[PDB]
Amino acid sequence: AVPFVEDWDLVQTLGEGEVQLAVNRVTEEAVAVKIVDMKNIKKEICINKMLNHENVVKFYGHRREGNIQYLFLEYCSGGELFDRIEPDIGMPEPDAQRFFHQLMAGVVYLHGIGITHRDIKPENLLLDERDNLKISDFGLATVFRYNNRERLLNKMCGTLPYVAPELLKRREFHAEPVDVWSCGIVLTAMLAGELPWDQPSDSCQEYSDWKEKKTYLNPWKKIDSAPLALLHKILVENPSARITIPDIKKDRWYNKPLKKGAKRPRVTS
Ligand SMILES: NCCCc1cc2c(-c3cccc(O)c3)c[nH]c(=O)c2c2cc(-c3cn[nH]c3)ccc12
Repeated sequence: AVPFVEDWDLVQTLGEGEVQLAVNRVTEEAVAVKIVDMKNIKKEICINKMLNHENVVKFYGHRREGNIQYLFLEYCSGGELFDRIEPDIGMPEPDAQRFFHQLMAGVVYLHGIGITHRDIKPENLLLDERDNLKISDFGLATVFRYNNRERLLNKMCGTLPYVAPELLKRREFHAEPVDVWSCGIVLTAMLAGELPWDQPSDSCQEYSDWKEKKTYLNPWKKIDSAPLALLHKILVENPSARITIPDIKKDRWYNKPLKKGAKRPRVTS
């Protein structure tokens, strides 16, 4: 129709190791472009095409163009949740709770369509212009439920400080409790500004201390009673005993009023 509308200028590197910010030549609309020097990606695309939720990074499409693939996704101008966490401090409890509510909404959605993310951590949780959290990076994601039949997972996948202990100790495991566990580690990080262990193994002193309930120690001592009681229910070694999302939604801290709305209208007299 209108000429030039399909043209995008790549104006800035968002992340690399690449993701570029693309701006439409005509409309100035912004999108994030992931550029892969194809020489998993097909899985990330196939999974993204299935996704449509306010707390999940929107997928717009892809272009093959030889061997270099282009993935067009929602631009999230607030950046990574990771950058909102102050080292050794965390963030205000009300903000952590709101981000945690949004994270649970995104995860409930994914699990509802039979998808597990498998790599939930603050680097993969993006923020839009209004600080709305959006789960990103579906490169390690997989279908754990198909035709109403659950498939148990067995592949080692994720990021050590965030992985559930059963992934290190058992040959097979249910997908859902693994994502619940990593959300508990993200919550800990938001409230203490530190990760509690390098990995959840008995050989790891910090992990043993947690299982012994030594909450007078570091990251736990910085966390208030209410959210700490929720963490005691999420970071449970046995995944069959671990709290499920429907029960997280019933938790006292989860439902505690703490945070005011965005705030915008203000004039007196
Ligand atoms: N783990 C983060 C990696 C880097 C990364 C990926 C993405 C993807 C995106 C695109 C394709 C695949 C994918 O996994 C994520 C989609 N949308 C983004 O906005 C975005 C992004 C935005 C910022 C930023 C810094 N200031 N303001 C925004 C920084 C790093 C980013």
